[PDB]
Amino acid sequence: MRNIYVGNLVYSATSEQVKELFSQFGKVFNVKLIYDRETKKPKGFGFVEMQEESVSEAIAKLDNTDFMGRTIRVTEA
Repeated sequence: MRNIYVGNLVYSATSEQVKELFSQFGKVFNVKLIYDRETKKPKGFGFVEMQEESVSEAIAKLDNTDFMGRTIRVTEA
């Protein structure tokens, strides 16, 4: 069970939207996010806990550039 690190997360980009599907294709065990550290709002980055099988490709085809929840700057924690 590795840990994934994704940044460039907005109030409601897609991270919290994909977490629902990530369980059907990735079966995420633990998924959380951070806050602005001032307004208690989601803005900065997030986290994801998954096995050591989906994490390999999870960032492979995902991480690259900044899009509308299509790639984002993700990487192994």
